[PDB]
Amino acid sequence: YRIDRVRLFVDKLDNIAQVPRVG
Amino acid sequence: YRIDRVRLFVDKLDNIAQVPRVG
Amino acid sequence: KTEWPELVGKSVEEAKKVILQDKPEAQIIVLPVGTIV
Amino acid sequence: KTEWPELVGKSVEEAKKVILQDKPEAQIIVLPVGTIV
Repeated sequence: YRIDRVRLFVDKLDNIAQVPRVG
Repeated sequence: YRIDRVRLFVDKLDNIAQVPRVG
Repeated sequence: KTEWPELVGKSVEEAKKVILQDKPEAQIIVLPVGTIV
Repeated sequence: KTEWPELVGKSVEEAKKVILQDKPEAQIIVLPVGTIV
């Protein structure tokens, strides 16, 4: 759990597929 | 479960492979 | 309307056009089959 | 602010701009859906 990091989980077109959350 | 989202699961030719559903 | 069985086999472009017509707010995500969600 | 539900469906570029505005120090990592972390 890293408070400064935000992962972006992207689909095949590079659009955000899931709600981004700190961690 | 996100009511505004619709995932499209696509095959190797980018055709819809499974019935699209809200979620 | 929560499901679109008429789109099986169709392209992404045709799926999108149909979905946005039925559901204007849809956020369309495109993933390979077998992707864990 | 720890979550950004308004970004579902948007591009990486728009997500990044919004996140860095809310969280200047954010270290933005971009992964395919289904990636084990």
